[PDB]
Amino acid sequence: STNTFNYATYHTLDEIYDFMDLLVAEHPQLVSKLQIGRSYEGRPIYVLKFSTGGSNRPAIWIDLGIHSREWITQATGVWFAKKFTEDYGQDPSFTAILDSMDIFLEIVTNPDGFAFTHSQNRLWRKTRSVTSLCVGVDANRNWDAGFGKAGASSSPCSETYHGKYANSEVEVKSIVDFVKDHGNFKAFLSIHSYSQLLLYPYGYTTQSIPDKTELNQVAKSAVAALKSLYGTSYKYGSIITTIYQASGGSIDWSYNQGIKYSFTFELRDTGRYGFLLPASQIIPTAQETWLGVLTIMEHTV
Amino acid sequence: NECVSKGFGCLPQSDCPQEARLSYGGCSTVCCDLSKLTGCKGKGGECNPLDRQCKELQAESASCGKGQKCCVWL
Ligand SMILES: [Zn+2]
Ligand SMILES: [Zn+2]
Ligand SMILES: [Zn+2]
Ligand SMILES: [Zn+2]
Ligand SMILES: [Zn+2]
Repeated sequence: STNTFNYATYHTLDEIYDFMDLLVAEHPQLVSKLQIGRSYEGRPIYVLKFSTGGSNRPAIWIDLGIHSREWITQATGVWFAKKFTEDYGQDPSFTAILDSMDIFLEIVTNPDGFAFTHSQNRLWRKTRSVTSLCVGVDANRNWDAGFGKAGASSSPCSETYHGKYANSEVEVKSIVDFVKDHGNFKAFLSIHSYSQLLLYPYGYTTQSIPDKTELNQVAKSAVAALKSLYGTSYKYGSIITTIYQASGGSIDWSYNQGIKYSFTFELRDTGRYGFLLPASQIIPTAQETWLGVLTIMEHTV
Repeated sequence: NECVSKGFGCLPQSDCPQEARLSYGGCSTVCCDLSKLTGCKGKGGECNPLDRQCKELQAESASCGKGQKCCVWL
């Protein structure tokens, strides 16, 4: 069962996919598995829908693992999935969120990259699309928000290569199609590592978002909640002022679609282990991150 | 696989010096002790021109050579 699942270790793609099926079988009234597309290498791309029913309920999107080497994110995604089924009906705040809203969780946004980090190259970031003798596109430079503009690379061998055209990567197009066709997402949370940051748009431009004051206040509150558990210190701000200019990015696109509560998390740590975060930090990271995510969801509702 | 389960990771032979290679199985490249890696790529960075706005790993920028610095993309 998902009660006996080992949440304190890193898993393979197949193990995560089997976990999805088990979670759905155990909680068929709460969670369902959607295929949003098929990866470059022919793998199903799966999103879990958490819902108590209703019609056109305002939705929260959460993507993890768009950058394959960021293993803490997929691991946190698995923990989140279980947490949603555990706390629904218990935690009054979370129960209220799921009674009024749907959550869509994509644990492994870049499945080809994930498999590749396990079997060939632990530090692989990009998708695995080919054409070139260089491989893959930065799926967080492929979105239709400043696509191809400053903040990405035009070189196919680059780690921030934007790709041939916006949404060229099926891993991105699949989300875009799903979210646009749904038509009522109110939050969009992209989960990355590392650096311990909570970021709002924009990456692609120095222009401040219309909702800067509100999203900045939400970020401050979420960061305080995260810190309360184990004392983990996060900074916050716009992507461009906090890390670097970045174009064709997920939350820049989602915000431009009218999805107001659009944030990118950068999880543990601050550089000691970097992407190679020890498995012993999976649970504490996921726990504290959940407090931050719940704070954002509460403000959305 | 054994490599990952023992706490390590697969890397291309060209990214894992002999001294950091491990005998553990499952990689179609080689199992690597990533704790023994030095330089930009080894720490998850990418060499970029100096004028590229990035989060620099200053300790590894010298490995990138003239006109380049080590950036880590998050
Ligand atoms: Zn598989
Ligand atoms: Zn249950
Ligand atoms: Zn609030
Ligand atoms: Zn394996
Ligand atoms: Zn990332």
